[PDB]
Amino acid sequence: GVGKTSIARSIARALNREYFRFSVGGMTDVAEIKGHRRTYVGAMPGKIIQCLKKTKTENPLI
Amino acid sequence: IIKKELGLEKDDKDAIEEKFRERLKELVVPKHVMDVVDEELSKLGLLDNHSSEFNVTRNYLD
Ligand SMILES: Nc1ncnc2c1ncn2[C@@H]1O[C@H](COP(=O)(O)OP(=O)(O)O)[C@@H](O)[C@H]1O
Repeated sequence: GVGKTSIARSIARALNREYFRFSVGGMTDVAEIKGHRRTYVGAMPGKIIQCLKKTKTENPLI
Repeated sequence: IIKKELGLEKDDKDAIEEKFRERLKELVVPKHVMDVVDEELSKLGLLDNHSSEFNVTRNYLD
């Protein structure tokens, strides 16, 4: 509750690049970044892909 | 093809999902456990039906 997320949001605002945050707390399966091999039914890409998709830019603030 | 039109009914099985939803429907369920169960069911759907983690998730949900 110190504003680090707010600090990052302000930095993104100042830098003219999109903002995005990721939660890596206690995570164990790298799949959330690596998604899955996309041949198994229901496979989804990693959160970075979603961040790029929504941010609509290749130079957002991650 | 006749079945595909109606025979399949275009309805997902969701046997475990529907069973648990109806099981908890009568109960006055808190919202925290409500969202926890929703997330657990989403994870169960994301996993396969022939893996140990699937059985562990099913046991925890039971
Ligand atoms: N120096 C500051 N000036 C103004 N607001 C601040 C400051 N530091 C923190 N905040 C407040 O903190 C909130 C966001 O905190 P957050 O980034 O969630 O903390 P943490 O990074 O510890 O989780 C914002 O709504 C912001 O108003």
